[PDB]
Amino acid sequence: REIVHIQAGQCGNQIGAKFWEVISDEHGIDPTGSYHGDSDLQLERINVYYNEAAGNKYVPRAILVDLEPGTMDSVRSGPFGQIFRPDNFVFGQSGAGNNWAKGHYTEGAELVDSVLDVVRKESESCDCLQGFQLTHSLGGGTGSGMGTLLISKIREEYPDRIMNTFSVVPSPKVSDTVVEPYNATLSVHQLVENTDETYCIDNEALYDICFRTLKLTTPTYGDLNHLVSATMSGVTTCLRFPGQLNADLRKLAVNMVPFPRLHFFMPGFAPLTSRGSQQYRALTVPELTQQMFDAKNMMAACDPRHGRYLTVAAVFRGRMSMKEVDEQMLNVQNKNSSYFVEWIPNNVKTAVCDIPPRGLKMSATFIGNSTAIQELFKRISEQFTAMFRRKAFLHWYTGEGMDEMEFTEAESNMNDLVSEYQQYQD
Amino acid sequence: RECISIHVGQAGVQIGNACWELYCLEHGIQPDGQMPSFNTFFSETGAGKHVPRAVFVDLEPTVIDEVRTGTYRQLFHPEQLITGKEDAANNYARGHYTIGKEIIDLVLDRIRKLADQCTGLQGFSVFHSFGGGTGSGFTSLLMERLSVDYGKKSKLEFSIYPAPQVSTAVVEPYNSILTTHTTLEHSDCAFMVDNEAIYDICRRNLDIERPTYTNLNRLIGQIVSSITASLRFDGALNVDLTEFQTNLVPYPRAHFPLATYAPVISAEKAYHEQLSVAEITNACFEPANQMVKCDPRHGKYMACCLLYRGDVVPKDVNAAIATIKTKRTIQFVDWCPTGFKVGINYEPPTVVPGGDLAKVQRAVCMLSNTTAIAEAWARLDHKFDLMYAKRAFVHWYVGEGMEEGEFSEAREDMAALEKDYEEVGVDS
Amino acid sequence: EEAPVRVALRVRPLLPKELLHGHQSCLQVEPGLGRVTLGRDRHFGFHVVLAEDAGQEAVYQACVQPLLEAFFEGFNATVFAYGQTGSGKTYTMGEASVASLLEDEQGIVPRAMAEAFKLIDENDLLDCLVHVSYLEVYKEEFRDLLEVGTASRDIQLREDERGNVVLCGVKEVDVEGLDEVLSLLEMGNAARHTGATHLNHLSSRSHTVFTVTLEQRGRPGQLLVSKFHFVDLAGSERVLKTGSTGERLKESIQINSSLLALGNVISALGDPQRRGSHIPYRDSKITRILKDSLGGNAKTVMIACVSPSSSDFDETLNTLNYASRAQN
Ligand SMILES: Nc1nc2c(ncn2[C@@H]2O[C@H](COP(=O)(O)CP(=O)(O)OP(=O)(O)O)[C@@H](O)[C@H]2O)c(=O)[nH]1
Ligand SMILES: Nc1nc2c(ncn2[C@@H]2O[C@H](COP(=O)(O)OP(=O)(O)OP(=O)(O)O)[C@@H](O)[C@H]2O)c(=O)[nH]1
Ligand SMILES: Nc1ncnc2c1ncn2[C@@H]1O[C@H](COP(=O)(O)OP(=O)(O)NP(=O)(O)O)[C@@H](O)[C@H]1O
Ligand SMILES: [Mg+2]
Repeated sequence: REIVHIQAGQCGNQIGAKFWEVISDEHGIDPTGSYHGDSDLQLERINVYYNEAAGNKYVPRAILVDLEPGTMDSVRSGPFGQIFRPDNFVFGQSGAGNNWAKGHYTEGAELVDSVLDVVRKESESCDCLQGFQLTHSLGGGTGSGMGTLLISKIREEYPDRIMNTFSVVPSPKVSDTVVEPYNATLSVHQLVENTDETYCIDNEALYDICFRTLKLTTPTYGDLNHLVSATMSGVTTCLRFPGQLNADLRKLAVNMVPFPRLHFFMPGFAPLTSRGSQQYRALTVPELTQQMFDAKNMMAACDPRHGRYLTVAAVFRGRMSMKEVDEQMLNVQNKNSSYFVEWIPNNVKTAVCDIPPRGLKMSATFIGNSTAIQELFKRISEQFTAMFRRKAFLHWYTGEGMDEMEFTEAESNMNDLVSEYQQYQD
Repeated sequence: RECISIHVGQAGVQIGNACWELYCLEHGIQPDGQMPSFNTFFSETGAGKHVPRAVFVDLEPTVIDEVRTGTYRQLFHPEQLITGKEDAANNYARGHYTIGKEIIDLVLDRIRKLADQCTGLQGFSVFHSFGGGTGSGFTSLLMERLSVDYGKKSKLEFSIYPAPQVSTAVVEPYNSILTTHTTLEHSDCAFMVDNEAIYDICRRNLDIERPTYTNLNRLIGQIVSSITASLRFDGALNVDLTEFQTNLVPYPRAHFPLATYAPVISAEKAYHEQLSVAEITNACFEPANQMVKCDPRHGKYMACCLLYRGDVVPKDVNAAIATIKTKRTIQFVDWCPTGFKVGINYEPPTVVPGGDLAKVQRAVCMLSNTTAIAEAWARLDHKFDLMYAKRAFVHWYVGEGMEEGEFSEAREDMAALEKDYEEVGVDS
Repeated sequence: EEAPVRVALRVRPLLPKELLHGHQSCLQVEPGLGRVTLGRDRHFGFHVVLAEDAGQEAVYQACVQPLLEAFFEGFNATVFAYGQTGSGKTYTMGEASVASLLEDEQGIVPRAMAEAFKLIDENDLLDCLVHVSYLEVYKEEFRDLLEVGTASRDIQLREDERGNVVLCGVKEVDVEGLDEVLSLLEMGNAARHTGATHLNHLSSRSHTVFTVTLEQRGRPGQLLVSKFHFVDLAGSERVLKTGSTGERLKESIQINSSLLALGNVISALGDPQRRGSHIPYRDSKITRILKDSLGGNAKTVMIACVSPSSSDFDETLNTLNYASRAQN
């Protein structure tokens, strides 16, 4: 009944900072560790994301890893940093320089040992571990390499536990460093095997959402990460509270896996509206559905209407009846029958938690798996084949001792993944 | 002469809440457990308190402990609210085989204890689903065990059938079929109900726009009450569950009746009409009030039973029976000359505080074994077909220890069942 | 030019512990016409079937000899041992039985090794050297036999741009004399046993993998090479869901899942009827390491062994159905 959090690489680290802030505000926890809430329901399931320490204090089941001290110092200097206990801030004093080979293969093992020790200790301090959730980058060095190594090791230690993760995928239009496709490929090759499922989010789509739909002109990392955190909180708000149905992760896992190998998902969150328009709208089930279905609200940089949906799960927050939401989903499945696969009747599954998010009377999160996402993997392959053809700056990675064979195998596996998505697509 | 209550799966435990609220309100039992004032549902202590002969079981604690924190926490004994620590996650292998076999023992012991407390066990009721994980496999396992230990005792069940349109699990076909095998194997009389039909009924005849599970569950509780308290409380012509086995079973396999209730009327709709027995009896057979997404007119009828609550004179019952016999296109199979059973109780139906049904001076519940139900099966099978067409999701079950051979044999068994309904439907 | 993979079926002879306990050969072997019936009408067609007591050299000269021949075809040949626990597969490929009393104790492995060496005793013209690899997989993790131990992450599969299987991290031992062969096989068994965890009772827990590697390039240049595999999968204890229960049940569930994965793979060959797309190979290790063994220009045969009783009659049906569509 307890889940352990893991954040690697500056991106995922501050993302989880925002996320823990969200959860703390949820359960009414002060930035000092004292409880200040209104309902016992904030406390009833506090175990899922906290342990208890004397003085009525609560510790997040948190572990922070990096290769640079300043990032950890920054997140510690931010609000709710004191809520963390310093016993978990594990880090080196040398960056990986965006080198998967450096982070995963050679330099990482040092911090890997200690962090794995901490994982063991914290897990066994709890009663019944449910699973793990990760937050890191796929184009950078640390959050990719050490993330992969650590998740592999944990899966070795716990063969049957729930392994889910959120990882940011690069986009051609926001690419930062040339080594992006290589890290992407290796991270993907490891995730597709050592993990049960994954979520894909891109700064491009986030930029679009905050820019247009929130009518914001100066989008900071804060709001993008804020939305990601809202999604992550939604995906488990069902578990954290009494509800009607489907509060569990493994439930969603077996619901969303039409085949073992195809476990990539795009998330979506609603309602999202700039404050200027919030005086107009009427938050109902049809409105929420029209928001979530629209490709303009997909956290992944892929227009689903080019592919067809395989599986869809929708979780709702607030006081709502069943009949409305189910007939709404039925109508949705009807009007857009082209974007669904006949393989499964009723491609949509639902879940309803009884607690609304603070500020909105109701809300909705959506998770989808459709072959359309395969196009983004082309964004890797081509770029990959664009550089690997010339062996462009391959020398950096050869130095750490990784062979061409590994890139070759990863590329072949990615090809296989694309081919299987195209198989099931028709 | 006592009964046992079992609630497995989330729908089951919600049903339990509903029916127990209804009971305590039927007999002035304040939610504290006290009754400042009918002991087949409750065992009584010398303190003036009463305990319901019931058990609640599900592998995920949340709903159970919610019950433990609701109003009625003092009505139940902590020995009863048995819970696991990891749910079945919509997987027959997990609930039936992988996990539930680690809770089955304690609940079995509690059932056996409740039996020893009872003097004459007339039978028990079961409530669960065909779609959810916990309420699917674990239920099959428990039924298997009880059929080994007790046997001749009556085994009554209420399965919440997954609707063709409204659905909550990708594997609803799988769980449904795997449970269908076992309920053919060991159940006695199945009253499967669909959500959609209840939705239509309430949105049209009860006049609600936004039906919540509370309303459907209150309806189902009303149903089971009119079924059993009609005999536990005194009446005119008590017709026991054993007479149910006699009447509603034309053959050891044709034991799948459908349940219907009337009237379903709002407060305002209650006036602007005076309700005779004739009108309600006519209403009982319209498909718009049938609790299964199925067409009775299309199918043919084999057996029918009507139980009444309130003020009823047998002569008007005879009149209405003659009208129904002569008017409708109800094809009674020649293998039945007359399959009408009638039961009358004097206890008027009670209204739940804050409920959605107006108080009526007389009400009817109708049970009917008819071939039309076969329709529904085909749908699932066809749906199941497509899934088994690619063996999607099957990894999750072999990954938990099931055999595709079991899928095949289960499909063949369900095919045998529906084809047998077709055959016995064939007149000579 | 792919000749569809040939099939071969042998039946195991019963033990009195079943002979006097209601077990009888409900099946009906017919080796002359090459077919097997079950019950009274389930005549199935196999171009090669075997008796219940055909010698190890008998089954050898039956099927292995064409494989020893085509070993120099410059294209890989393979064979797999399929079926249930206690189904003689260890005895079928004839290994892990080191007594040398009558050479019917040990079968395919030592016989094939000796015959290969004797074919080397006569021809030593070109540049052609052969080594071997002999590992195990269990709990979907790798553990070599020739190696005493190594973390899973090291020993790995690899796929070249040419699209061929490669194995990294495994310990390599080249073969030069048959004594070396027998000793290494003995120690490999003795450092794995019926399984990684030896077994409850001495029969078929894990999946044992082996490979003979000899290059005879297309004639310093065009490297057209034929290799060979000795793969013995574990048992398929299906009806014993009521049997192995608890920790042993979890032990067996993973191998069961892998077997069903392989069955799903092989199924999609003779069934392109509805949208005949590509084959899902990379799902599991076994499927990966055998992908090369199917289609294209690689040569392969198969062997299955069932029990005479109608206890696992259903499992006989399953095996027969799987081996039926084994065309290509
Ligand atoms: N949506 C957001 N994306 C971010 C944010 N900060 C960084 N990023 C993305 O993540 C990438 C950089 O993240 P990291 O520094 O954690 C990559 P990594 O740590 O593995 O490299 P090293 O630190 O050199 O080891 C960068 O390309 C950004 O596109 C943020 O606040 N929000
Ligand atoms: N009649 C009725 N049916 C319900 C209710 N809640 C859920 N269901 C049905 O049961 C299915 C979902 O199962 P739940 O009972 O919500 O969940 P569960 O299987 O009990 O437990 P989990 O699977 O662990 O959530 C849906 O397909 C619904 O049709 C309810 O309050 N009343
Ligand atoms: N065809 C056969 N010839 C000789 N002995 C056999 C035969 N079939 C079964 N046996 C005997 O029955 C036992 C079961 O066979 P076994 O050698 O365990 O193969 P298995 O059950 O497939 N397990 P393993 O091969 O070790 O994975 C063996 O000890 C053999 O001695
Ligand atoms: Mg970084």
